[PDB]
Amino acid sequence: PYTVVYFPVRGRCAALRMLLADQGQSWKEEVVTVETWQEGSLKASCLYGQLPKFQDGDLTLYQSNTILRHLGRTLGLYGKDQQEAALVDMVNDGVEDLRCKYISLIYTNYEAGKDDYVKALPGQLKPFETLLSQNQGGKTFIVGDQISFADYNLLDLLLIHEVLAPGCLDAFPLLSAYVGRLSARPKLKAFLASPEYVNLPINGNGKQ
Amino acid sequence: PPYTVVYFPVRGRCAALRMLLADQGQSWKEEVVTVETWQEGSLKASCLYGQLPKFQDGDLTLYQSNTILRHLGRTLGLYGKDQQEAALVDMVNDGVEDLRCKYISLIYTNYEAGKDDYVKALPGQLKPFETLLSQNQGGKTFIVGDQISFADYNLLDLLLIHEVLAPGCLDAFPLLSAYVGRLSARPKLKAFLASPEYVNLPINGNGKQ
Ligand SMILES: N[C@@H](CCC(=O)N[C@@H](CS)C(=O)NCC(=O)O)C(=O)O
Ligand SMILES: N[C@@H](CCC(=O)N[C@@H](CS)C(=O)NCC(=O)O)C(=O)O
Ligand SMILES: O=[N+]([O-])c1ccc(SCCCCCCO)c2nonc12
Ligand SMILES: O=[N+]([O-])c1ccc(SCCCCCCO)c2nonc12
Repeated sequence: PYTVVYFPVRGRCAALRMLLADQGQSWKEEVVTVETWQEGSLKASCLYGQLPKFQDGDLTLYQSNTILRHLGRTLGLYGKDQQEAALVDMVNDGVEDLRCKYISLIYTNYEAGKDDYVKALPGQLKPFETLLSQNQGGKTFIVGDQISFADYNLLDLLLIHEVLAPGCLDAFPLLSAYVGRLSARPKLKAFLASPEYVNLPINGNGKQ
Repeated sequence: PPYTVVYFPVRGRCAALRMLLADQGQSWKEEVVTVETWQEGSLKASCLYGQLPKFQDGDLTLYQSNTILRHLGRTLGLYGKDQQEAALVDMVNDGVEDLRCKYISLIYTNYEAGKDDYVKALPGQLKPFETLLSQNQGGKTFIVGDQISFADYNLLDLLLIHEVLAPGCLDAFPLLSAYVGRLSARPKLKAFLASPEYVNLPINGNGKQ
């Protein structure tokens, strides 16, 4: 039914994989090594010359957030109504903004930039704590009282930041509890513990 | 009006959503924030991610330019005819966003030193949208399907600002060129694009374009 085409890294597929696993969906992983990519043929066929590429039957998609939104739309993980859908997008766009900064650090400026990045991190995380505080005291999900694709993306963002800056959630009780709660969902817990996840590096350059 | 746009006195990340509203004949209010007012700090501190645009739809307050686009897309029926088309609309918009981020980085962080390399790389960055047009009714309608979507307005803005940056950049892309001409000629949009409301704002906030 579903196929994920990507490099052997967590990266921009981590959240959509968590979503699929937690939702009890089956999918095929099509692994593309850097050597295979460097040949050029698959890259030339990709819409924006990049991975992930995703297949849902005869539908082929590119763009990690398009894949998330598609799964959210088709699986009912996109809020209860239009108002919640907009809030879901607002969270996801915020997650994407911080992910872009994280990626820039990892791949272009790790040694020289890490200190300033970590110093700035609390101010980058506080909006998500605020979002939780304004939704049922943070006891459920990031938007409303059902899970959305933005929860999986935010969860991944938080997990990778815990590796980059251990203790970065200690000042944020709602985010800390939210990470624990979501990570304990049975199917997700099983996936996060699986070698499929654990034995992939977070990024492609050995930095985290 | 039920809609309010809160932004700096520039086109920037509100240009597409304004084009959308104008072309759809929807009324809205502009609340202008000067750099002076912004530097005071109170509005900024109240913004979810410390940034503008801020958007109000009745008592619904939104941040994030693409969130605003998607919201208006949903509520005004500019988000495809079915679930498959909606995904394709997202795929276009995400591509537009990726290039817009590169454009913004050039404008604000590296204009003089980076422009030549950027313009050299531009055809490769525009080609995917030409490809999308070529695979949809010979490029004679919209970017996805046979009705306009929020992605059309965002793509259109992206193309317009790149024509200012790199005049003639669409000479290599007949479908994109015709597409810009066609959408820009839509009566309400044409009127808006010619109006002081649009013309008298700079594209960006630093005087570069
Ligand atoms: N906006 C894209 C970015 C994807 C991207 O940056 N792809 C990287 C891997 S995560 C890639 O394919 N790099 C190989 C290349 O550019 O040649 C998304 O969200 O999917
Ligand atoms: N991801 C945001 C980016 C918004 C953004 O970069 N805002 C700029 C203006 S376009 C800003 O508010 N800068 C002022 C500041 O950061 O203090 C969006 O798409 O709305
Ligand atoms: O999000 N990324 O920028 C990103 C994700 C995953 C990877 S894994 C390896 C991909 C292949 C290398 C790039 C093409 O020679 C990245 N390598 O460089 N940037 C990467
Ligand atoms: O998309 N942008 O990076 C962007 C948009 C609009 C503007 S307009 C002026 C905003 C005020 C900047 C704050 C100065 O203390 C930008 N100025 O710097 N980056 C800007």
